[PDB]
Amino acid sequence: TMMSGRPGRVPLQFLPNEARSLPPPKLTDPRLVYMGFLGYCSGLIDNAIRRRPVVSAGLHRQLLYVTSFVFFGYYLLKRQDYMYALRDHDMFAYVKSHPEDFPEKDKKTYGEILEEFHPVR
Amino acid sequence: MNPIIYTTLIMTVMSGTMLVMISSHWLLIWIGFEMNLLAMIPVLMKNFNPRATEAATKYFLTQATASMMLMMAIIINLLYSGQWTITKMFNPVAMTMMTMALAMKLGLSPFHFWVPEVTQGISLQAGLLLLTWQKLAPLSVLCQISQSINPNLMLTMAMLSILIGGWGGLNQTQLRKIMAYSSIAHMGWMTAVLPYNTTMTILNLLIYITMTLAMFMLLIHSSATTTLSLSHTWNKMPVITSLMMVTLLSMGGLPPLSGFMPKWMIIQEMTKNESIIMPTLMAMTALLNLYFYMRLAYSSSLTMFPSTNNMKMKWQFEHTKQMKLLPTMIVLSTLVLPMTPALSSLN
Amino acid sequence: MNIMLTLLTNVTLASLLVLIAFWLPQLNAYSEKRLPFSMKFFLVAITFLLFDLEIALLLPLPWASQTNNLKTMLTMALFLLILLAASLAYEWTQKGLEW
Amino acid sequence: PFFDVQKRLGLDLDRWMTIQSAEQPHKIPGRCHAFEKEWIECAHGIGGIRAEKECKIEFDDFVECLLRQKTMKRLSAIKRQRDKLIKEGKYTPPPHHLGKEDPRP
Amino acid sequence: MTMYIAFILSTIFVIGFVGFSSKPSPIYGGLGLIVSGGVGCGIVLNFGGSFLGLMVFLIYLGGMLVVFGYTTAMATGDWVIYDTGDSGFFSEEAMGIAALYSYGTWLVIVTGWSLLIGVVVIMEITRGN
Amino acid sequence: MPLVYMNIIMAFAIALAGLLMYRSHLMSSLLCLEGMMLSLFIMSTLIILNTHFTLANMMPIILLVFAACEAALGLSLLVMVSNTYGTDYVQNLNLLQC
Amino acid sequence: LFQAEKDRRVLQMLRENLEEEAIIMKDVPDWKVGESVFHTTRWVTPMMGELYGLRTNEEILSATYGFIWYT
Amino acid sequence: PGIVELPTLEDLKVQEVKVSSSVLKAAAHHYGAQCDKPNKEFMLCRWEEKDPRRCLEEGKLVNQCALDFFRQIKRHCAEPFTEYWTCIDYSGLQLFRHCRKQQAKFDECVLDKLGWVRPDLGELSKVTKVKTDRPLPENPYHSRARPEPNPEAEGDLKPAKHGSRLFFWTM
Amino acid sequence: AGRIASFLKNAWAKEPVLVASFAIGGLAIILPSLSPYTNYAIRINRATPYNYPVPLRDDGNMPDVPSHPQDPQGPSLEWLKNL
Ligand SMILES: CCCCCCCCCCCCCCCCCC(=O)OC[C@H](COP(=O)([O-])OCC(O)COP(=O)([O-])OC[C@@H](COC(=O)CCCCCCCCCCCCCCCCC)OC(=O)CCCCCCCCCCCCCCCCC)OC(=O)CCCCCCCCCCCCCCCCC
Ligand SMILES: CCCCCCCCCCCCCCCCC[C@@H](O)O[C@H](CO[C@H](O)CCCCCCCCCCCCCCC)COP(=O)(O)OCC[N+](C)(C)C
Ligand SMILES: CCCCCCCCCCCCCCCCC[C@@H](O)O[C@H](CO[C@H](O)CCCCCCCCCCCCCCC)COP(=O)(O)OCC[N+](C)(C)C
Ligand SMILES: CCCCCCCC/C=C\CCCCCCCC(=O)O[C@H](COC(=O)CCCCCCC/C=C/CCCCCCCC)COP(=O)(O)OCCN
Repeated sequence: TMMSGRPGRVPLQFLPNEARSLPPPKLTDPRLVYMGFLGYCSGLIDNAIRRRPVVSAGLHRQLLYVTSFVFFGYYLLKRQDYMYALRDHDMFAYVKSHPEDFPEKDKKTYGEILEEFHPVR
Repeated sequence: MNPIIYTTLIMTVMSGTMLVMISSHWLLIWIGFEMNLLAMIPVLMKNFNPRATEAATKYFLTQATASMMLMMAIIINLLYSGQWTITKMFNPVAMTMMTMALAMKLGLSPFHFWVPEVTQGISLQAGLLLLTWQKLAPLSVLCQISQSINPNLMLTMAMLSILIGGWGGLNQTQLRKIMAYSSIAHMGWMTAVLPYNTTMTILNLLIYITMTLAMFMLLIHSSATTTLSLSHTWNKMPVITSLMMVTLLSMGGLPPLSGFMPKWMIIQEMTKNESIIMPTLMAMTALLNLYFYMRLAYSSSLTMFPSTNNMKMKWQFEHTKQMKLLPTMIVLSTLVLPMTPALSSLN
Repeated sequence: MNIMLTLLTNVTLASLLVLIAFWLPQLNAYSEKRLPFSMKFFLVAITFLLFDLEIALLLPLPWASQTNNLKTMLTMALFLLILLAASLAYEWTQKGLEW
Repeated sequence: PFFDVQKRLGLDLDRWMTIQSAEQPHKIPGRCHAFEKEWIECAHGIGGIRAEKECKIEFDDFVECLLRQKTMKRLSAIKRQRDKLIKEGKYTPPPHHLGKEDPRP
Repeated sequence: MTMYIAFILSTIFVIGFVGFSSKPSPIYGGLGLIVSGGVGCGIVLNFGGSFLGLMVFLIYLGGMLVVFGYTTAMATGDWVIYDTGDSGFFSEEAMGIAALYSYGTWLVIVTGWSLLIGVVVIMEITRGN
Repeated sequence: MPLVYMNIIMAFAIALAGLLMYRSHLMSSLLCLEGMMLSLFIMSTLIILNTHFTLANMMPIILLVFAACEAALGLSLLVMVSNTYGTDYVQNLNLLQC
Repeated sequence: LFQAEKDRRVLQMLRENLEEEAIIMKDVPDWKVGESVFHTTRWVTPMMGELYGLRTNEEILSATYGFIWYT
Repeated sequence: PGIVELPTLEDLKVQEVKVSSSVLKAAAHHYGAQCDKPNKEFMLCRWEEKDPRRCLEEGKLVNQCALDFFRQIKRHCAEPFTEYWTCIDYSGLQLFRHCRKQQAKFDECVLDKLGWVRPDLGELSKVTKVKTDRPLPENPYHSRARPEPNPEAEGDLKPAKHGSRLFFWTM
Repeated sequence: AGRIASFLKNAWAKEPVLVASFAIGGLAIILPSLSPYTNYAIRINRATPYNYPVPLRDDGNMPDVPSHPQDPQGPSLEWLKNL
């Protein structure tokens, strides 16, 4: 595909202004929950490496890890959804503007299509 | 050296890389490469000894030759078209010269010979920096001119790098040479998708950087540079060995680990372009990297090697310094496969 | 042309006179009977090379004074000289100018 | 890869030195200023693939100005034919080309 | 037409390069490189690059090859592609070189930083210990 | 592209080949690198002067400065190697091996 | 005045070259007299070798290196 | 591709100004003061047409005007001008500074005879305007037709249909 | 204030060269931004004609453009003469 050269694109914007027209991801999104799980695993591994009680060494540190992971994951999900929306928009626009390359296939019914039958013996 | 001088040199290396990444003039890219080379040598030679000096002079010779070739390619491109902007190369000969220079900078085969020796000579921190940060600038330059590369040469050197890394990692007992051959193989994987998709190249670069950071930080934590020295790690800090085994399994491309993401996506993208044989050979060859990763895991964590009496004192002491982000790097290099569709962010 | 001829004349005269000096007393018959590698001199040579490079940077100054952007060129020239002085000061304070 | 910091901030760190037709000091023109200007105006906003396929005339003229391969080839052919004719003996140069002409200011 | 003086200088340049590329007795290789640098300076001067040729002949020859020799001593077709008009009442090469302080602010900054870093790097490497 | 450019490119190729030979004497390697940068300087200067591109008269100076700095760095490395082994022989740098 | 004289001199040299070229290349089969090497019809400043290509060596060398060698 | 058109040798015949550089330098200030209109017409045509073959008549006109100027000089102020350009020819740099006396003699002679005032500093370097009947060229560069730009698609963004649609992922 | 005065008096002794160097360098850095003649230098650089002044095509809408060099319209150089 390559959208780097796409027209009217700002050089260092994480989320353009046109991205705000899309529904934001919910706070109960499964991907956000997985990011929180990743942060919790990072906290547990941090506790284990420092030779501390893994489950209950630092509650504030684990909370900070989970919150940071959730925050970054939310913004990443927003950007990903925007990029896929752009891909679909460009696809549909190109299909609209080039009718000769995407003709309507003449619909055909199976009762009048001859398919070879291969017996299993 | 003085910590102020070390910080200034690290900032100069990073600023040279950023100058390469942000400039649109070929002369400025060359200047960024020169600045990075100039500031890199003391970092490699930080712990003064004959081995570090030999590694530094080998690295200097290789990088100076590559920079001279790159300058020659720029001058030929200017000769055949009065252009300084980094765009389409405009000349077949200029493109060939530039590709070889960037391969020499990256260490792609057949220009791989310097990587294992330079990595063995330098310490583990210099090895981490050399194998992680020193790949950004040449890969970015290759990405900017990916539409000009001849696919035959790029694919040939990529497959050669994969084969060379797989074969050369089998023969090593030193951990740094193993990491160097792994880096060569991963570079070969990265450059086999530039003709088709640069997003896959960047995704592979990010995944490999995370995995390599995790592995080098684990090796620094348990100060071992040989297989037998790492075989003593279970008797003091078994958690480090278990995490290292999981990271090694991830680096071998075994699903559902994070390391399966780049190979999967690259194979899928290459198949979209009616290329079938090369991904099959590439996976077959990556089996060798997985094999020597498994040998390291066997020697490290899955079995218990004999220990020594003097480990009883080491049992009584704790690490004075704890490396931040080690936990984050392990998790990111282990458990990010379900987040695969996030690559559309043009990472 | 003129410069080539002048250099050729200088070289020819020097060669002729040196050779006659070395061969006039060669016609009459007579009897006809380490490691140290001081590091300081190398540092002096390297410092000379670096300062010569910065001087080469400073050389286009006589023509840079007619640019209509006097403030910018003054700032840049002062910046170059300040970094030259900074290099000298750094090598001074790091015991790089001692014997 | 490429982070367009200059275009984001409008800095112009190195764009002034990229092309011949971009504000030389004292308005000194490049030798091939017109050809490169025409080629750039042809290919602006069109994209690399279309610029290569459609603006080939302008780029060919620009390369001809830059390296002058065709002009030198033509001059060499003319001089070779003149040499052949003067060796054979049916052509004599005019006084204009023999140094016997009358110069003008 | 002096039998292609530029061609003769180019052949002398290439011959000198073959001379010191054989790498005999590095002092003799340095002498060959000195001859090659002088021939290249002559080429640039005859082309019209007075200041750039003088920069070659001064900086390269008198500093870098001199330091090389010092360190060694410690140890054991043309005339056709030319222009037609004139330049005005100045030399375009000098104007373009002097534009470094009015146009090349970025270049001056990066080059000065690189030179200072090179000084620091030389000091750190030569400390030893 | 006339014959002078071909001669300079041939000089660059000869210098590169001489660098890649390594009979001995790393000082000769540095000499070959400096010959390469000198050839680059000459050929870039000819290109820039021929086309009357005024603003690239800077670039040869920058190239010369940076390459001479690299030369100083290489000389320092060679001096350290020689102080380590007593000679600048190439074959003495065999401690690290593939 | 210098600009006008320069234009007239260049045009005269081009015309003389065209005349001698037409005389010389009369018997070449595929040759065309006064054919441009550019696709565009815009006026292009001639090279040094376009004006003095058929002239004698002394004034070729003059027009090429006189200013450089004048000291 | 095409034939280069050149004017005949007859079109390039004109009565040349056969005076040397010293005479021209001595008379330059009054020459610019008096012969400004044809010179500016010629130079405006020269930077507008970008073609020497389109500016021959103006060159003949400026030659004629310079000839008339020098004929007036010969008719009225021959000998002061002769001494002045004798100065200017003697010097290797042809400096005005060396015999300001002869310059004053020539200036007062021309002021008395033809009523000419020498231009002051900064006057001959001014940018002037030219009233000309020559039509403005429409395509001096002989440019072709520019290729049409890309369609520039625009609209309101909609969510991606069935999400990423990457393998088994439902989002 | 006393410490700075003592430092300056101690540096003026046994190190006069460095004191003079720093004084001259600081003065060279500072004074140009305060002198009023730097604008005069810029204006002088503006008034040096290296190029031919190309005339403009008159359309009856340029009262500020002189028709002849002797016309009062256009920039003047009397200030340069008075300098
Ligand atoms: C499929 C996805 C779904 C599942 C995800 C799978 C992964 C999940 C977890 C990921 C990682 C996060 C946690 C790991 C931290 C490591 C700490 C550790 O070692 O454990 C010690 C610790 C107990 O020990 P301790 O008393 O604290 O102190 C002992 C010292 O820690 C140290 O004791 P020691 O040093 O004396 O003992 C040494 C020992 C200790 O060394 C270790 O055990 C190291 C830990 C393994 C490495 C982890 C790698 C990172 C993640 C990779 C996951 C791979 C999955 C992919 C599938 C392939 C499988 C390999 O090492 C050895 O014995 C050497 C031989 C090793 C044997 C072979 C190695 C195989 C390792 C592969 C493990 C992969 C799965 C991990 C599952 C969790 C394991 C804890 O375990 C825990 O208690 C933490 C476990 C999780 C806590 C859950 C609490 C939440 C429940 C309450 C809320 C309910 C939730 C639901 C909400 C709704 C209800 C209302
Ligand atoms: C191991 C997995 C990857 C981890 C990556 C490191 C995590 C920490 C990084 C913290 C966030 C860094 C983002 C920087 C903030 C602003 C970024 C913005 O300004 O830049 C944009 C760029 O945004 C970034 O590229 C997005 C980075 C997001 C990385 C996540 C993708 C990882 C792949 C899927 C694995 C799931 C990982 C989830 C857990 C972290 C615009 O780029 P643009 O100037 O226009 O063009 C340059 C790029 N081109 C050339 C390729 C087109
Ligand atoms: C924005 C973010 C700032 C913080 C991050 C800084 C990153 C590293 C520092 C390097 C960046 C510095 C920015 C300088 C960019 C150069 C362009 C800008 O400065 O404008 C110039 C103006 O020049 C300024 O005067 C430069 C002043 C800055 C240099 C002085 C100090 C530099 C120090 C920077 C770091 C170097 C090492 C550290 C030293 C302590 C152009 O002048 P102008 O005349 O309009 O246009 C010329 C074109 N003409 C001829 C057609 C008209
Ligand atoms: C802000 C302006 C910056 C630009 C101007 C500078 C241009 C050139 C000057 C810089 C050159 C490099 C300076 C290097 C500094 C080296 C410092 C040093 O180490 O010197 C000390 C000795 O000197 C010192 O004490 C250090 C510096 C002392 C202070 C110098 C002057 C400080 C400021 C004075 C002027 C203030 C402003 C002037 C106002 C005057 C009123 C008009 C050691 O000397 P030794 O060789 O070891 O000999 C000692 C054995 N007998």
